[PDB]
Amino acid sequence: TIEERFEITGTMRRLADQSLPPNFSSLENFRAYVDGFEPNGYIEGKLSQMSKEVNARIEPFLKTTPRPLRLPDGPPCSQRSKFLLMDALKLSIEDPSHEGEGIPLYDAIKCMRTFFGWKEPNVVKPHEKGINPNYLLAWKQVLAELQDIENEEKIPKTKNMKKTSQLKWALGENMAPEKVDFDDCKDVSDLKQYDSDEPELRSLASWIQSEFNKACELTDSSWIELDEIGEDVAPIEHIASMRRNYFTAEVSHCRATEYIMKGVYINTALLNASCAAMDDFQLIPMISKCRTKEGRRKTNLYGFIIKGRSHLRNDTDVVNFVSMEFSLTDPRLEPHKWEKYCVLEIGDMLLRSAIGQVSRPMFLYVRTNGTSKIKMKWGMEMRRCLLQSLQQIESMIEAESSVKEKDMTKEFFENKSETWPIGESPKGVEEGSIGKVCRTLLAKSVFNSLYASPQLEGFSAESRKLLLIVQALRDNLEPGTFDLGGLYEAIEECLINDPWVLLNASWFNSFLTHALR
Amino acid sequence: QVQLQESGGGLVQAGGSLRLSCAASYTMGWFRQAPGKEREFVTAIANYADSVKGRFTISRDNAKNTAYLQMNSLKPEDTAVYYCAGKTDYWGQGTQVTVS
Amino acid sequence: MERIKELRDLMSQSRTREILTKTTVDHMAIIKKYTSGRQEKNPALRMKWMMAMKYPITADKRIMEMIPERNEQGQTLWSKTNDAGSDRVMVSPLAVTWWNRNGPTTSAVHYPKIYKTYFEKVERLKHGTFGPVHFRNQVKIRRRVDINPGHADLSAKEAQDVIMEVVFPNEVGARILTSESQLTITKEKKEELQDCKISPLMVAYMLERELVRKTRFLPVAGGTSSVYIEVLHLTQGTCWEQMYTPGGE
Amino acid sequence: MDVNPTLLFLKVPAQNAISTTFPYTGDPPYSHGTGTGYTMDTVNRTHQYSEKGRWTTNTETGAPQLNPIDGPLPEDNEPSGYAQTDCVLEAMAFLEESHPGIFENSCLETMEVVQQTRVDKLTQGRQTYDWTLNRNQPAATALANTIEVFRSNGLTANESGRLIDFLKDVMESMDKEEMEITTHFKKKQRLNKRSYLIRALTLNTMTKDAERGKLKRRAIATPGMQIRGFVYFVETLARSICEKLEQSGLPVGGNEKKAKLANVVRKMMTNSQDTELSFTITGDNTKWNENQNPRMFLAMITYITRNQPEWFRNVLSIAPIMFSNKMARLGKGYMFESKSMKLRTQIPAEMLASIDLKYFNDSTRKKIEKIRPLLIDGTASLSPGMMMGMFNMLSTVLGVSILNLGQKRYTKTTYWWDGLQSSDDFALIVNAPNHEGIQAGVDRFYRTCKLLGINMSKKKSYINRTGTFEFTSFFYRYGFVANFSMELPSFGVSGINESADMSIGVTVIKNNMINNDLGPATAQMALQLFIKDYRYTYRCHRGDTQIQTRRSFEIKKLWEQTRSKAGLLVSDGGPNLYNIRNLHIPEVCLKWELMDEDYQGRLCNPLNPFVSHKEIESVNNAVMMPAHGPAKNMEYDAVATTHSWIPKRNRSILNTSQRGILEDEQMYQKCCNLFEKFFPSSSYRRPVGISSMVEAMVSRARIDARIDFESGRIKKEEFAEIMKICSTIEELRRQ
RNA sequence: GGCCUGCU
RNA sequence: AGUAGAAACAAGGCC
Repeated sequence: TIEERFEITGTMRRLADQSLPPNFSSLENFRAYVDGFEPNGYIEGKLSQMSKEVNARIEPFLKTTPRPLRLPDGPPCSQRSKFLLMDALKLSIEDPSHEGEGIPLYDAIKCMRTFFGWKEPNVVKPHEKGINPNYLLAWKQVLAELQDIENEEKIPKTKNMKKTSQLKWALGENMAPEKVDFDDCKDVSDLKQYDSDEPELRSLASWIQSEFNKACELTDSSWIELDEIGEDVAPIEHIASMRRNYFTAEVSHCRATEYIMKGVYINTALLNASCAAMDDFQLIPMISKCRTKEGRRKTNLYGFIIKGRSHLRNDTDVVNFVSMEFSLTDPRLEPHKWEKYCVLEIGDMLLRSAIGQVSRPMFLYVRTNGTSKIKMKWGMEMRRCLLQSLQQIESMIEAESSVKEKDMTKEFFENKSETWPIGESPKGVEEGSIGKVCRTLLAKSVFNSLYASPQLEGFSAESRKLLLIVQALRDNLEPGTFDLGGLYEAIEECLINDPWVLLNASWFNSFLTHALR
Repeated sequence: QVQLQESGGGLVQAGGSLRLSCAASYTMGWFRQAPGKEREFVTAIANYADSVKGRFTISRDNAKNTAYLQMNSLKPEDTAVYYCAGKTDYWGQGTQVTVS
Repeated sequence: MERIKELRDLMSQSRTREILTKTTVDHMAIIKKYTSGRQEKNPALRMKWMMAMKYPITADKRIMEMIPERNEQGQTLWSKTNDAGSDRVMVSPLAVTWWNRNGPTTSAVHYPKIYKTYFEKVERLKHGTFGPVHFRNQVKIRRRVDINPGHADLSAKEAQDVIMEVVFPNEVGARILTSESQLTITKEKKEELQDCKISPLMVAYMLERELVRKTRFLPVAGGTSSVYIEVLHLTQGTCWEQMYTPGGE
Repeated sequence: MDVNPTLLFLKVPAQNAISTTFPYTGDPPYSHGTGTGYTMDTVNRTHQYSEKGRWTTNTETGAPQLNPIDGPLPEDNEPSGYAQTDCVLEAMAFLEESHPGIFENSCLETMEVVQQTRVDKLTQGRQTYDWTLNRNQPAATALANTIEVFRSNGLTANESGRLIDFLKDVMESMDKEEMEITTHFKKKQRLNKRSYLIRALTLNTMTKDAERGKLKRRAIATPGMQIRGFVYFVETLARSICEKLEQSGLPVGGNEKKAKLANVVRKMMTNSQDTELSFTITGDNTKWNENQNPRMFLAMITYITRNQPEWFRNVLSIAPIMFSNKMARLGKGYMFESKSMKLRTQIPAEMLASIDLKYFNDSTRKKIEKIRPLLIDGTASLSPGMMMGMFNMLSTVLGVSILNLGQKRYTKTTYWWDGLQSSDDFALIVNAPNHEGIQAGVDRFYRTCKLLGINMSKKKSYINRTGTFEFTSFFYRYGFVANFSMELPSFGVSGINESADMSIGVTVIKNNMINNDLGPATAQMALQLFIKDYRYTYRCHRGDTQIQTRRSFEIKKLWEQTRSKAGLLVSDGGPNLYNIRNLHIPEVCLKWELMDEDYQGRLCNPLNPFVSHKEIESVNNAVMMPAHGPAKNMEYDAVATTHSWIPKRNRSILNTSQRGILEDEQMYQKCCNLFEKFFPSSSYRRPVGISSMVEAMVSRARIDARIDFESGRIKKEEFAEIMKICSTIEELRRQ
């Protein structure tokens, strides 16, 4: 026989005497009071005595209640993407190799030799904050070293570049302040905290809207070459395969898929180079392989990326690189969209047109950008945007097919009778077929993955709340709110400078205007 | 449970106007049947078929329990029996519209 | 012979001798889990980051005497630099594939006998017969169902003694199993796995998985049988039902 | 025409397309530097929500503590932590009355568990704040260090192997004049009574990363090892209690949560007749943890443990007693930059008490000025309220008491309410004959909540008619609707190993098909994309391609060597045979009949130097931290192949003064491996006893040599050699 | 210039 | 410069 003894004594007892309500002196007395306590209507007394200003009055939510979300005002919003999306240009070879098949440098050189009309590069639009001559010299250095590879025996799989002052400045080398001890730096007046304040305010511009518009447009190529799956054995598997083939036919010829492949390849190459060649600057040509309507496979070279020192320890540590991309879009028409870019004139292009032949200029967008391990990892998983979008569409199809006891995919994709509101024109709201909805959702997911930021998450949550409230209103469910101004202030604090979140807020305002009728 | 009675059909001039109304005992549709064919979609409540868009307007009064079809700038090709329909299945007997 | 010999070698050095002397059996687990390695918060990010390095995986020292240091072209397969807090050495992923093309071979005939659950799943599916897909709204209602289709009507602790007596007959201690169902299970799984040399721990784990009953709460519509729940993803959907009959029936 | 996805909601209801409103395809927000600012802000906010309380100075720790309990009743809708003892005791009494026998039973099972629990249960935990080194370390490491220090100081009751005895030693340590700790730079340092008290009552603060759904970052806390046993016992009691409450939803999963929500909504609306109106409030509680006073949890537990053995009451009361005096470490510190001299500096947080305020901005300057009075030995007293959901289950109990307090038997009015509470979130279905009744009911519910220190977030809450609501990212619209955007981040390679990643990916696809209503074609697309990413991550391509990688040569020779190439695993560059019908089968078993016997034997060879198994717990369990939720573990079906290797470790310990920890790790692992070879059941069932290693090992050597001669390889020569070698190690242990 | 580490 | 956003990266430490 034995009795378990867990005795509170010593210091730990005194602590127990100091963890009681205000008017108790010992744990013994408080436990005695608790044991002797019985309910005698004490909540009612304090409820009656409590001030009546403590209330949760319900404010009715009507059509005239919700006001449009206010957008921040300031300098126009700039471009944040790691590569050109709407203004990209492609140099091609028409080779039979597959996406991963081949060697990067040789393919890039072969694609670039396919173009004739090179001119000595010159400044067109300066960075406005950097040293454009450094960008010019970097471009000429890249060309020279590309030729140097072309001369020798076998094209190396991966090339390292020289660490000249040009790319030392462009890649931000030896600029991190040296780490020292506080006891040695205390009398320095300039010594203070890191700048920690709300980001700069910027107003929305019309370029992001057009970029999204053309990100949902069809193309003359198939930008997805899917892998293999076990041969379908069940009828449900056949239905799934037919649905999947329909969606692939709809979305493969879409600029969103091209952006997905571009981002995946670029981030994969950048991460692998950073993990392998941590010290030495590395050249990586932007490569993407597609298939033409005729069926011939083709390669495309958008430009080059120079990765710098990438001794990345934390998931937030930044690897800086410099990106160069060919384009034909003149930067003199929307300068505010290219605040952080330096754009040169590098050649002239001749594309067959009925107006003689255009002989357009051909510029080089050069900029210094940066990423991190987390950003690289998440940008190399951009293919789940396809999932998100097509899961939404398949949920739509299944929900509609639960009504009519039959699979409804084929008529949705061919007859195109039913349409959903997927945009507004000055005439009014415009509806498109299911395929256009697929492409629109895919583009939305791709832009979410490209312009991701805390602002996007906060706005998404605090605007989903208001969207649910508005949906309840439209469903005739007598919605009510306790503090709608607080919710509005919570939504409006997420809109600071991100083009994507500001465009989403403008879309939400338009949806409110069209809704509530 | 849902009975439907259409009103407002008749003989009309080409380029004329006509207000159909369907009284009932839910979403509503207007459909038409020409003498040589099966059912043709006209409107639902809003959406309008290509052959009738901009010419015709569908509306409803949920307090009167009535759906209306306001037809304008009528063509000889609108000549049909116009049927009202209710869904969660319920079809009216149809009202004759003859345009000439 | 060997075992007591490395025991004596350990006791030769003062630090390990002190660890062996002062540490009691109960603390076994604690010191065994004593490690400086934090549990990873973002495994995917680092797996995608480590695989870009040379020598990203770890293997026992014995690899240095079964696999050559380099392959035909000279790509290194393993390194002699040990891991952070272990005697294992860091090696390249090629040393895996190499082991699958010229490494030692054995008789894997008994793996089907060990991994009974998975092979039973494969056999059940191979002989299944599908049917037409019917499209109609499915009223998925949430219910508690048993997922394991081979549970022998035993709980975790109830079958743990059976598993020990099957694998570790000497560490059973006081317990001698009374239920005769447990007697027959012990006899069968003893004579069946009498010389299997996969590992005692994996054998025990798979016996626990096979015999112990496990239950989970899932949205189901129809079925409700153990064999019909493992394929619940293939037979029931949002607006479609796929008639299926596993090979067992 | 301008494309606008949001307009899609004009035809598709919001909940039927809510997945579009979840941007879970991009990088989630991360914190970059110190979390000291957030810690100070949280401390100040917790202290100013209870400003009208009464101040005292603890005689043991000497820290200022603020007690708001029984303070003035709130006169505004702002958050308030002035909980009333009598009101909460009455709420618990009504909870008991509506559920007779709940507390007595739960206390009985908790007493059983506490008196049969072992010390090793504390090792099954994530990072904990080791006070021996003043830093976060794995639970097992911190427990071992604390046990070593206790044994060195003379507290050896934990040698009984009982968690209750470990807690007895922990409390006895509180009354010691001078303890001793070890530091490496080894130096023995002496800690007086007060310093050790503060080191045992302190919490370590960090910044929470990968938190999706808010613009601002938050701070979280991790307690020490002295207080985790009491927390374990208290949470065991709270879980046993909540398991008996149908209004709670914290100790269950997601599907159970949905089922209970559907049941409660149907019960509330169906029982309501045509005359009664029904309204659902989708409520979130603002500053949930900052307004929950540990003293009130002490009151709740001492009411729960009435008419129970006094030792049980004491052991369950120790935890809130320590939380009421809890201290919080400010954090990593602050980093300064000087651009004129082009340098950077890192000052630890412990200097915030004395460091001048010229380096700090206005906001941080004011935060430091406000928090300085509470700074004691580099840590701030945080008595008023909990820091980060340590008592989740007790908070859920309080919320369930509030929910049950409106069962129409205590309301004494036509209106009534019910619903479901899961800490920091709730759904409240209130019925009343008229809109005035609903308004009165919600007002009284809010008022009663304010009497218990619980606040309702008016900005994140809204009320509509029943039939449509939200609860923890679950949107109910006449039936729960799948989202699939919460599980999107889990569709990639998990990062465990090749076989584990393959099995986890296929199993995740299967589960999201079963639960989150993932479509067949979408599932096939997910399988294809996952296979592509898997091959591109592990450098294991189909083998018939010309994609040159660091692993494409060996894979290609294995491909050309194999005859039946359809049996090769995707990890070895083989075709993928997976499909919707094969998502529940491991890859090895699906390709078993197609593999060549040579490759099959080479693959699944027990003697492979790659496979390593430590314990029964870590055989086929993978810890995947889900997005928008706490860390979770999953059982994944996999066959132990040569691909089941474990990845490289950090290896950065070599540059730190804590370098001897690796030598101790190696020696401990060598001893553990020797013991396992001596005691094969060491892993599956953790050995128990009070003897020492060498005794068991030598004695079992004796016996096993004996019997393995009585039949086996041993010989008299070898048996006698072993016997006298055992004697040799015996005399060695003597000296 | 030479060598060490990349969640400690 | 750049990334990024309530604090950081733009390699660290050891000789």
